[PDB]
Amino acid sequence: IVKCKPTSAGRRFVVKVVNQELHKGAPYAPLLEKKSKSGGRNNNGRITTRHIGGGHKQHYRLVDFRRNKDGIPAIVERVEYDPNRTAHIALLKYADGERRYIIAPKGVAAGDQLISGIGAPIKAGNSMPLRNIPVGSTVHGIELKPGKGAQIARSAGASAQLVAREGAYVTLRLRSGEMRKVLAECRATLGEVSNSEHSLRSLGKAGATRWRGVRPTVRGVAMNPVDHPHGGGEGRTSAGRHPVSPWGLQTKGKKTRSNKRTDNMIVRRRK
Amino acid sequence: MKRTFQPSTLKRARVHGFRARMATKNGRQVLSRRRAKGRKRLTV
RNA sequence: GGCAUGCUUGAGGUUCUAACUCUGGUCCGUAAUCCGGAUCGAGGACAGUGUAUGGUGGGCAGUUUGACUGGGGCGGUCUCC
RNA sequence: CCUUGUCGGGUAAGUUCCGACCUGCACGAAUGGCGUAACGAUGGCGGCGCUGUCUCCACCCGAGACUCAGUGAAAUUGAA
RNA sequence: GAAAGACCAAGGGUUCCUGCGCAACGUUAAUCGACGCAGGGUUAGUCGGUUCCUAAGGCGAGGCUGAAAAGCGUAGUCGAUGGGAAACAGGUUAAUAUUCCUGUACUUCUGGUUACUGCGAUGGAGGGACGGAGAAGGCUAGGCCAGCUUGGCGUUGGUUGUCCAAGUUUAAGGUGGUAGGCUGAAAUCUUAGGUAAAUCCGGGGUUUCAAGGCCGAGAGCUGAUGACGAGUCGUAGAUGACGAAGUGGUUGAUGCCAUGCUUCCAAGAAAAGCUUCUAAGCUUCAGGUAACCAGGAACCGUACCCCAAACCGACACAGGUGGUCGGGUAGAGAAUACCAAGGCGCUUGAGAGAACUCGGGUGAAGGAACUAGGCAAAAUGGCACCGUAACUUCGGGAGAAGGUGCGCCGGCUAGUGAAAAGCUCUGGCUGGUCGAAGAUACCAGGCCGCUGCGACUGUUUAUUAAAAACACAGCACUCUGCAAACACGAAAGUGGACGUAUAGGGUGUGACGCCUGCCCGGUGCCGGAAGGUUAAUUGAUG
Repeated sequence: IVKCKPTSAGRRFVVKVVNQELHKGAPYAPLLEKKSKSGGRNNNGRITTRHIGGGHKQHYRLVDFRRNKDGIPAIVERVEYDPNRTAHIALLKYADGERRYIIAPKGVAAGDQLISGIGAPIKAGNSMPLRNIPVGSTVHGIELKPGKGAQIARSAGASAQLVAREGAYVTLRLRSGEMRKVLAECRATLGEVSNSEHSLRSLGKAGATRWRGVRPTVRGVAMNPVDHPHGGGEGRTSAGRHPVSPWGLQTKGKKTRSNKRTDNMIVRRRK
Repeated sequence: MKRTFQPSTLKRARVHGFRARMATKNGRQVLSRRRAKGRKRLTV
């Protein structure tokens, strides 16, 4: 993590994250495919999600989440950059070829973990079911329906903690603060996700956000009464309604969960 | 300067052509209405 | 008074699977995993959906906001002795 | 608001400008409060160079205006 | 003369060329015409299309959803601005040529023949197949110089000359495998993978050897003994024949090697032809392998305009319109000044030389006194060296300010290549000299001191407002545990996102530095249930 010298008006506050562990140039080619840019537009053609557009060409990488190979020792080749994600991914190699990308744990550059219904059991990077692990451990990549794949604790530097165990349900405390009960045969992976040098970065200039795929936002007090309920005014007005979405939704604190189907699996709400 | 009509034959046929009007349901009513007035052309 | 147990019935609590549910897994139609059908896995009389009813609702719509007046706005005045 | 408030600076002379007083009709802290190098086809003042901007205009060169041949409009109009 | 010249794409639709005309048109007259009447005129295996394959996107059998219309979408088949075989030189025309003609080439397909032989998929592998910036180079087109042929002898003063003018051309393809780049190679057994299989790829074991091998401009040789050639000779006006020199030295690109190379984050298209593997089939005729003569390559577009009087603007309208080519002398330069090729004189002219209007030139003595305001004009402007302030986020401010030098003619010293020779050029500091004036013309910074507001580059009211407005990096608050909050949809479903709280929506403030005080009564949200009132639904009793 380096600082930049103020040579220009853009370079004054750029904070980079450089890494020399990353493999310089190539992706492995059969694990790579085409991805198109949406613009934030559904099949009616209209903008649903605002402030998206532009950017750069990207290839989607088929990152493996199931880890269904069992009893095979896998050996890491190298750690690569992945553009549609905040973590680093690793290239694996099993005992008989069959290379494959996974989310990289804290271990890097040819360790050899073992992916099984239980084996070699404890490292960073061993996948094994959630009943055969000690309490108080830190895991990541947690399935919720068995066979479906990792859904929770998957972004950069993220993890969860085991707390309790009884019956079919193995309770864990999420990164947010919510404590879920999770069914016990869903697999998970010991350790933490690789790139934690990511909350320490600053873009510096206005055109740095724009070549990543985020389009300018405009405030609601600088519009007309026809466009946004904060509306127009004379001079700078305090927008004399209570603060509200452009569709009429209260925004400074209003509980909006209404699922009413998964409420049994939650122990404690996030506070 | 730039006037509001820049011509092309590929854009004209795919929007206002016959196989474009005949494809939808409104356009087949545009064909019968413009035919029964008695015009010489039907496909501008 | 209650005694017992019954007969029915409300309200609450727990559990079970067979209804419904699965934007789960693998077979089949199929050279497709959209859609079905078969089987296991999860939830389970909840969710969800009809119909009757409470609440919130400028998100949206149809509309109303008088006259006299030494210009009309402000003020004063509109009936009876 | 009263107001060209009062005091100092700059000009021969300054309702604007700069520095202060504070007696804030009616400043004030994320409708942010006070500072701030570099950047403005940004607002306001002052200075050197420079000049037909100006005292006050004089003269020269082209294209029209004027005369001759060809073609030949427009708005307007109760009647003179 | 970086177009007012040539050429492709659109678009137009006979405006192209020749006879005959001049009423209408053309801002005037017309014998002239992009104008009337009558004929003429576009030649393809290779150039563009069609045929093969796909991107965004469209339509979509079956299928779900919907009062009806219809909506969405799987198999599938359409859609280039991209990806897939092959040709250039010279002659000819009133008007067409990479199309006809001569000359030398290249690619693909079919029918026989012959010598044989494991053939086979739409399915596996391999390949095709790619980002920005930067710098080393290596060539080449081109341009000059010097030779060499044909012709000339003058501007009056000089000029058989160490002079003057012109010309010194040549392709694709062959052979060749260099500058340079990438790359370990070979044998041999074996194998939880390549949704079946595989002798193919992937992984593993041993062994031998230094590496193969794959790409690749361009030079030379050949194509070419030929064509072309100033001219010459035979209404010789038009033509027929002949035709000399055809070479060396330098300087070269923004053009090819380069789809390379190094580096940086924002991590950089698909699919087919092409090569190989096998399944079913296999009858191993068929099918494949080379070799060989034999023949074929269908159909559409080819004229003319194309920074324009032929297209978009009602016009023969100072406007608008994507891409290639682009010589000479000075100059860093595709800027600017004069010119070559090539093209044009802008479809009303002639006078005379009033006021006043427009576009310009010089000015006595003053030098903002003008005015809402130095608006406008004037001035400044190059390269080299010297020199440079407060202030600061330590980069900057800053080419701050401000100053000197510069022309011609002489003395020194009028890269290329044998692992060595001329020409570009491998210096700078000394003299003379002519002018009011040496960046002598076009070309091209006005500078400094205080202060308001916004950190900056940026964006905005097409056609009276470019800002102090909107954006912004940064900061905080809050909602969202995945079939997510949220949005568009009667619904099916799609975005969010093939993402998972270091994430995703919403609201305010707006880099940086020092900081952000008290009030929970009002209104809103969140938390709590004890008690009060309170909806249909039941229906005692009178």
